[PDB]
Amino acid sequence: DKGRGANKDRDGSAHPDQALEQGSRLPARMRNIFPAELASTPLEDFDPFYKNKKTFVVVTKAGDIFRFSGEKSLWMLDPFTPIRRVAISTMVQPIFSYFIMITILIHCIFMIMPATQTTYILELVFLSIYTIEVVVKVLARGFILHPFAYLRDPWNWLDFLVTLIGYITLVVDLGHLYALRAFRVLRSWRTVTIVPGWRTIVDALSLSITSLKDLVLLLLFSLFVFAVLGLQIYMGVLTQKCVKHFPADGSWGNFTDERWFNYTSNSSHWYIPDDWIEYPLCGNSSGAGMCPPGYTCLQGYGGNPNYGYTSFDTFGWAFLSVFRLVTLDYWEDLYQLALRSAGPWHILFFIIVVFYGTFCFLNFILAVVVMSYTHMVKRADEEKAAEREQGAIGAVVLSPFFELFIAVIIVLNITFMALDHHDMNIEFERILRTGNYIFTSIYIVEAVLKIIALSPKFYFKDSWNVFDFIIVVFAILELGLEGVQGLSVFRSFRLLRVFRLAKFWPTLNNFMSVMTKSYGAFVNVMYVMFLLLFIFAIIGMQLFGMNYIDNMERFPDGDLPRWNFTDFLHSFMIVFRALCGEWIESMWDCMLVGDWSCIPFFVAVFFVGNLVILNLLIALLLNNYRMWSNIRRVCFLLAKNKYFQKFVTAVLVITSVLLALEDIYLPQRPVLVNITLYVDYVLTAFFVIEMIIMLFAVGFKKYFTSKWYWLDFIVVVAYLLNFVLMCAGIEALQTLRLLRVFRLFRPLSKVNGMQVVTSTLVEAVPHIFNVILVGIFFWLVFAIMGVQLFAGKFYKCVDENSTVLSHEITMDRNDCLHENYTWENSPMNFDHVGNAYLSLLQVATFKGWLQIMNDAIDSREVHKQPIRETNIYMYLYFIFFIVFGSFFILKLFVCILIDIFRQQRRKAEGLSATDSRTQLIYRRAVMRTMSAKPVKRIPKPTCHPQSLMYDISVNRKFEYTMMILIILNVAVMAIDHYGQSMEFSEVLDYLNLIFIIIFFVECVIKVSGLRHHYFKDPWNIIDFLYVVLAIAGLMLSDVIEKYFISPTLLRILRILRVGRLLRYFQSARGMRLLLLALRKALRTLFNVSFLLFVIMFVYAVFGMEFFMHIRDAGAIDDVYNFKTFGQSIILLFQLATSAGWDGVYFAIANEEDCRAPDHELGYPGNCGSRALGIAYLVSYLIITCLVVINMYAAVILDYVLEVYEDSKEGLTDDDYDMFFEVWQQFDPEATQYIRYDQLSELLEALQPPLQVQKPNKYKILSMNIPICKDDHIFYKDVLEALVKDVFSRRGSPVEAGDVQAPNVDEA
Amino acid sequence: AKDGDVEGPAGCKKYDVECDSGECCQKQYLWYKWRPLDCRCLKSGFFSSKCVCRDV
Ligand SMILES: *[C@@H]1O[C@H](CO)[C@@H](O[C@@H]2O[C@H](CO)[C@@H](O)[C@H](O)[C@H]2NC(C)=O)[C@H](O)[C@H]1NC(C)=O
Ligand SMILES: *[C@@H]1O[C@H](CO)[C@@H](O[C@@H]2O[C@H](CO)[C@@H](O)[C@H](O)[C@H]2NC(C)=O)[C@H](O)[C@H]1NC(C)=O
Ligand SMILES: NC1=N[C@H](O)[C@H]2[C@H]3O[C@]4(O)O[C@@H]([C@@H](O)[C@@]2(N1)[C@@H]4O)[C@]3(O)CO
Ligand SMILES: *[C@@H]1O[C@H](CO)[C@@H](O)[C@H](O)[C@H]1NC(C)=O
Ligand SMILES: *[C@@H]1O[C@H](CO)[C@@H](O)[C@H](O)[C@H]1NC(C)=O
Ligand SMILES: *[C@@H]1O[C@H](CO)[C@@H](O)[C@H](O)[C@H]1NC(C)=O
Ligand code: NA
Repeated sequence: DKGRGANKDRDGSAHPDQALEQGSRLPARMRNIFPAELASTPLEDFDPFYKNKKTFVVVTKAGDIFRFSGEKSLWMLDPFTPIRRVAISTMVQPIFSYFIMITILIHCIFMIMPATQTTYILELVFLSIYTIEVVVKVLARGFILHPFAYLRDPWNWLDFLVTLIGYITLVVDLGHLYALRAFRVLRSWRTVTIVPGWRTIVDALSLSITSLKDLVLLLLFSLFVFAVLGLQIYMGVLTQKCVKHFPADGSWGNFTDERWFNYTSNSSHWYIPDDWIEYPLCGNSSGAGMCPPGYTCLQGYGGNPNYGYTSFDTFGWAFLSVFRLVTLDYWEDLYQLALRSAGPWHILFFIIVVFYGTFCFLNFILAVVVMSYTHMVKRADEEKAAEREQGAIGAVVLSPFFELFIAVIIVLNITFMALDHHDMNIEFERILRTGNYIFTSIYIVEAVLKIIALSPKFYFKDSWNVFDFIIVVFAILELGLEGVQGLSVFRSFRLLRVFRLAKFWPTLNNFMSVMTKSYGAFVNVMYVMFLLLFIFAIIGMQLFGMNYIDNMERFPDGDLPRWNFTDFLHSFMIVFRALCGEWIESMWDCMLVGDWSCIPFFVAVFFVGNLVILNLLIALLLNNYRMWSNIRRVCFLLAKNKYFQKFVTAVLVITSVLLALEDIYLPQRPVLVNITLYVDYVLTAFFVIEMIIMLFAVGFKKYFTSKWYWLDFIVVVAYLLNFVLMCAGIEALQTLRLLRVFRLFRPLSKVNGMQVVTSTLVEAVPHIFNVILVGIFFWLVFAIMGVQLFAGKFYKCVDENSTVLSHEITMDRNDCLHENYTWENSPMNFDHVGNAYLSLLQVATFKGWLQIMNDAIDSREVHKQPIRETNIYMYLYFIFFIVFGSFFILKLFVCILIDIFRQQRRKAEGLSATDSRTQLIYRRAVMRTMSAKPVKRIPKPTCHPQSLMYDISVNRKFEYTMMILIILNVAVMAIDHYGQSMEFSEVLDYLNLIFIIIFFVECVIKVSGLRHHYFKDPWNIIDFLYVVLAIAGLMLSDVIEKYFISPTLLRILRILRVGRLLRYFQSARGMRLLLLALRKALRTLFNVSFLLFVIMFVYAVFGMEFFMHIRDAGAIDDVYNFKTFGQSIILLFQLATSAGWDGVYFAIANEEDCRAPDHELGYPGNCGSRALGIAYLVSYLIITCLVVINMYAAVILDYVLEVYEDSKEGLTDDDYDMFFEVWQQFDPEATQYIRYDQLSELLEALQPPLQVQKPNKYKILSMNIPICKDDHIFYKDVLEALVKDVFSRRGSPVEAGDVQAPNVDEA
Repeated sequence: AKDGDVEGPAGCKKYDVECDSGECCQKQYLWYKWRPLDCRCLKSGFFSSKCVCRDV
């Protein structure tokens, strides 16, 4: 074999084995020089005394192949050396290996504690015990040989490099290179191999990194294009501030261009409110930020936002801003900063980077990680199969109508734990504590009556009865320690009764029957995740921990942030936050007190943490989870007529655009008020007429049973109800008018690709609904526990404006109200289970979680002033919820849409659900050869001047140097920076002119030669449109400059021509695999993105009617609000990825100090409606973010897995396109016939896997090709003869037999 | 007015004192105005509550 035969053929003459260990074994062999009775095939323990250990393991070392022992290469000093014989009998024995795993695990404890002088001398004894490991193991294996060296396995490289660093950091360099001292923690990666089952997850981790090489180069190319695109349209724009006018009547002189600049550069003359560390941005566009009326909105004054780290002023900062946007990390702050200064039409830049960045390329990262883990599981499951190859109590207690009684008591008891809250009555508190004594007395009597009818030989076997017996013994110790004011945490084990119900409703029991089955897979991934988080938390604490203390003055107020690197627990939490997807806020504070080396740290903890480890958790969830009869003829013909249905669709679309135009400022448009009024009368007659036409066509029983017609019937009733109100008195309800938007989901379901997108949503809703119910259950356990920890503890004494007092001034609520301050509660507060649910939603979506977790770790006791970080171990509550509620329940929605979309695409393509995967690879290869046509060549002309021009046009050396000059034209754009000198820009505009004249030459060669066929290639249009506008921008001396040609529009066409390089990436294999999956999925990815816009239209119009008049709180202000349609689409697109929904919630639920709507004065009221705001955002976040954004990951997983499967077994569409690029040069006129003599030259000119090697004529006659008249053969007969050749040699000639039956049944 | 005005019968319970709804004053002069009292049960641990005269 490759490894199983080469390692044995090298044992023949080169170097043999030395020893083996399979269940306490240690042999003594040699390299066929002087071996003394080790083993030939004796399987016995007669000769030696030490070979008896390696004698009974003859049936254990041959388990799978050789996966039981390891073999040294005895080739340097093995025999006649008594020292090296001890070294084999030291390395092999397991007590030497379990001694190091204790030594590493003790050494990791001394890292999480702050060091001292006794830590140093204890550090020195670990450094001399790891030298003993190296000096023994090098002595038994040799330093570097070709067989089996010490520096050959990459677990000894980490053993050796970390030991050599512990010499350098302990004899010299005590001030310089502090950084290398922190990489002695990488030795703790070796303790992965102590948790059983690790080789499945580590080998999937290694395979994921090496299979992302083709995608990291494609992602770095796409970040390059988006950063140059962001550089050319956004440099200088984040420095736009409202600046005060130069004072006309007064000081600062009269006027001078030096005194104007002196006045304007002053920071005191720039507009800030009496808050807001950063300054607000303005713009001169029609929907940008507006200045107060003494200001003028200038560009170029005083620093970029976020300490200067958020800009497009240079290529490197544009590269960080674009990477922040694809990675989706606080992007709504970059999004709102960009549209406030450039205007709202720049939402188009953000749509393009989100669509191709996070909805495509971060979903190719998930697909590679899923394929890597699935391939490692099928390797392990295949190998595991090779391992395989008292009398009356019984009528009462065992009654099925008695088990129903306990199921009532449990649901009653779960309700009484959720009804417990802060500041209740006495009589309400008396019911809950009396219900405790009843429910425990029921549970005791049940456990006695089930051990008298099921005597305790049998009771303790059921494994629910022994769980229930633990509940009863906790209830009596709670009852005995009831009056005691001692420990009293036994009363916290009342939460464990909630899992006793799982016994009854089965989809909770079937949910937990998976976790108790595949628990070893979850343990290996959780331990590897927490081991990575440990390694990063010690490195960053020693790299960056001292900068926070030494440079504390650079932070605002001169105080440490909540998130820092000063000790281990802060360092673990700031690294855990980056795995949840938030890293740039912790990296701004790191670069402020530190150097540049915070940027490689926070990308690597994001790349390993979020993109690889959490995607491995999703991969592990997939694998485990007579006039009456003539009228019904006319109405039936109208209902089926095609021109009638286009009219009905057109009315519904035109009328819904009218519904987006009614907003604020509508009573100032009095003509538009009358337009929308008469439309409501035409529609309330249109809906009635179209209902009675469909009621005579379809009938009664087929009308009122359809789901689209019940939706249709409600809109008819809603416009008859609004009709009879306006005919008698009452003005029409505006909510019932908006029900006509639902009429346009049925024309949306017929747009040529929405059959797969809507069927994977209708079929997913009973699966989504059971995951909601299991989600509501597990969050209920954490919601009760958060009430029992934090109810009443989020109060604090506050100043007159917003400031929390110190605890030295105000100690309690007595001190706060004696000094006339305000004792105030937090808006997210854990005061009852309903508030806890809304709090646990913000910690699971990671939007708002930072303020909830500040209040939890500052909490002391009821009526005490909170002190910062006074119980910092309350972080353990939030880690345990994020792992089991966010990382496990919310990613289970992605698993649902992946499985259903595999089914609904197999249904739509006509395929069967009874053919295996190997039978469908064979069918796809037959469907493609029958839909294949030869490509006709572009004709060569005859006049001498224009024929040469054709010959140099089609040349590949011309097409290569045409691509180099496009890459050179755009790399010059990447060195534009903000503030460049005028002599720098004159160099780059003379170099730009010599590129326009070259691109004008190669455009006219490709039109003189290679005629009107030129305009069929989609990239020759953009190559033509740029060169025309570039000559027009330089010619015409009288450049108008009044809106003539945008310099932005000219610079987008330069960058858009780089997409020709996606055609030249079709030479690299892994890139060609990955662009093909994007090309085949691009129709159904657009259909998801067009369903998404129709859902956004529904929430825009309803949100414009609920939240048009609310006052500016939270994240809602004079730019971002629900006042118009265009401004609603700005918010709901941000809200579609859940980014910043906590501050939108704070304004659309704000009902504290709000004016009431007065109908007589004509005042709308600015108030919030908390109840309607919860049902707006939570309904939006679960529809648009959990099931429709996760639809992008369902589609890309199904097309990437299809294309990679054709690379391994099938034929991959580009290899059909490969066939007709070489059929073309032997059949140029599309005759679709070549002669018999040419096919020996054609079969060699092919590419793998479709090429036939020379000598061809030995292999040509082996296959039968039906030759037509005059030695002419057909392309279909050649191609079908080659597909049979490909499927003959891959697996077996038996699997060549399964492809004729598609070739016969279809032809 | 003075901090500690009972405003009720004798044997009544003041602010922040345990009670059983039979011993609770009608009002109380605490923090610069007259505030009523009602015996409410506040959160004081896991499924534990201490019932105390609290202002409403
Ligand atoms: C916004 O428009 C104003 C004009 O209303 C521009 O202000 C001019 O800026 C230049 C320097 O950039 C001054 O010398 C002029 O005196 C300003 N004009 C007026 C009328 O004040 C301003 O540049 C624009 N801001 C942008 C494009 O960011
Ligand atoms: C709190 O506000 C009250 C509201 O009037 C202020 O009232 C004073 O109360 C003190 C002590 O009870 C009296 O001696 C004064 O006559 C009150 N008036 C003024 C103007 O002082 C009180 O000032 C505020 N608290 C403090 C500590 O000043
Ligand atoms: N990457 C982030 N996404 C959230 O949308 C943001 C909001 O929530 C949060 O807690 O604090 C603020 C910001 O730091 C956040 N960071 C934090 O998570 C926030 O703007 C306040 O609402
Ligand atoms: C800013 O303005 C103030 C008064 O307008 C002036 O005294 C001061 O010197 C100016 N410059 C700086 C750098 O503060
Ligand atoms: C010009 O303004 C800057 C601050 O804006 C100030 O430091 C400088 O002194 C000013 N020039 C004069 C002549 O005052
Ligand atoms: C706001 O804070 C400042 C600074 O602590 C304080 O002096 C002021 O009283 C506060 N309240 C206001 C301005 O209403
Ligand atoms: Na962040």
